[PDB]
Amino acid sequence: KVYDRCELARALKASGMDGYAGNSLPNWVCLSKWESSYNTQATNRNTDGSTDYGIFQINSRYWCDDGRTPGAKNVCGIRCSQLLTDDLTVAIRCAKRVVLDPNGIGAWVAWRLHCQNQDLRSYVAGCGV
Ligand SMILES: CC(=O)N[C@H]1[C@H](O[C@H]2C[C@@H](C(=O)NCCS(=O)(=O)O)N[C@@H]2CO)O[C@H](CO)[C@@H](OS(=O)(=O)O)[C@@H]1O
Repeated sequence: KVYDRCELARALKASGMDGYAGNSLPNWVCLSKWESSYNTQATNRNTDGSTDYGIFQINSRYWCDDGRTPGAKNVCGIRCSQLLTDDLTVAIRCAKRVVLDPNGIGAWVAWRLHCQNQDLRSYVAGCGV
């Protein structure tokens, strides 16, 4: 599904992402925007054999199993295909596990590049959340 920015802002706020491990909502909307353009079916293969999956572009080397990644760990305990559904439940549960690591939200390249140190007001503007 391709989410509308406010539509996504409301689903994330409903699922407890606002303030999760100290990451305010706008951080989460900004990274989804730059990482997948809000598309849950986004896939991106990497030079190394892994693939990025979903709205948060979660990587198959460490978090999910796609059956074709060399030395994969599957920390979230899921098939990567579950990260591609219109229903964000599993993606959110795994994004939540990813930010508990020491690198926090800096695990996301697109957050580091387009959101870190920015004015993210605009990503939740007009959502009434
Ligand atoms: C969310 C998540 O899975 N984050 C992980 C991040 O995943 C990236 C790769 C990038 C990708 O686009 N890489 C480009 C490489 S290539 O295409 O040039 O091959 N798109 C994904 C999201 O930003 O990869 C790591 C290792 O570099 C991990 O850090 S870590 O140190 O925990 O493991 C983080 O776990």
